[PDB]
Amino acid sequence: DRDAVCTRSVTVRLPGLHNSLVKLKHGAGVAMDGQDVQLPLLKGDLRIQHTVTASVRLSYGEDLQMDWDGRGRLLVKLSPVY
Amino acid sequence: SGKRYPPGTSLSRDCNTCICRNSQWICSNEECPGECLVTGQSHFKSFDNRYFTFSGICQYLLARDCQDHSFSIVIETVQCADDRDAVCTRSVTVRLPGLHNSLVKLKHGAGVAMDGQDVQLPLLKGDLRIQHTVTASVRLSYGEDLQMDWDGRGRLLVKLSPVY
Amino acid sequence: ACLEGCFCPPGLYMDERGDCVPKAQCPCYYDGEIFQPEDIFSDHHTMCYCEDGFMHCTM
Amino acid sequence: ACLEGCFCPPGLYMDERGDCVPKAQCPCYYDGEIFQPEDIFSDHHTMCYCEDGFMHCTM
Repeated sequence: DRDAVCTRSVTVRLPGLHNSLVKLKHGAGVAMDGQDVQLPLLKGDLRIQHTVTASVRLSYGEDLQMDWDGRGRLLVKLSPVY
Repeated sequence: SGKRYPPGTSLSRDCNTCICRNSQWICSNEECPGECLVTGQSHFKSFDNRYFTFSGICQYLLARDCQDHSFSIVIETVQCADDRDAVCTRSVTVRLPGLHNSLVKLKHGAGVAMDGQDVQLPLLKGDLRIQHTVTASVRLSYGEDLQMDWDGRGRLLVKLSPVY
Repeated sequence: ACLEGCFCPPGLYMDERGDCVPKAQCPCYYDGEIFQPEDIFSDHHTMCYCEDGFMHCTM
Repeated sequence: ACLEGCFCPPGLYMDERGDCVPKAQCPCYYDGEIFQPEDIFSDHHTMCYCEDGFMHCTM
């Protein structure tokens, strides 16, 4: 159908660290700067680990969350600082 | 090896071939890749097919490209039992000046860590490929002239092509 | 080479979760992305799906 | 929170291979390194082992 448009992937961009580029992949996969990456991913600020082992969760600092963009159920958590 | 072969036959070593002619095997002398092996507690093998043991506990230099600096490998060794004569490998560090001057670390699991970051397998970067082999053992592959083997419980191997 | 280890019979292919499975539900890894075995999937301009482990894209 | 999903009973803890296991053979992840459940392990100066999922280091 033409009236069926779902999400494939989402790209996140952190100018605060390297001006890197994170990509959330239609699996539970993530790719930083083209590189596929194991979970957990403790870098300084952002933590990327599974939740139920079927869903990814980014956590940049304390003022940001994400949710699995595998089959396209993206969520966010923006604290009131924004 | 105590068994006969008719003339004209061409038995082959892993390195090259040899052919029976007038009771005399003719052979090439063309080079073939060498292997430095670590295993057991502290049992080493050289490229030149030497064996020995050195139960030292420090960050020793296993291997290195020494006329240029394409790479460098660094074992890290640890005592590995109650006995003092039990020194096994924990981890090995690899360093590629050719890409970012990065720093790869092979971890006592099947884990790898690039520059402090844990990483999923496969790891296709431009040159180096790091993927499991049996899903219980890691294999690095820098270009075509280099391999590695799992340093989980400490059975490190290498493959250096004759360019080195 | 002809290596030594834990395989499972040729009808079964290895899944990520330690089981190995027939190729029916064997997902696709297009762009790396782990597509479920039935995933219809397309921009305006491309047209792509995961059949059996292979990802059939078109334009 | 009190989340919803696939767990296994409290005697069993989750292993990497999709099974969950009691804590006896539950490996250690010291420095990330996946130590088998019985791994005696030490420099000259430190002294470390994996007991049950925890890595007991000393000096």
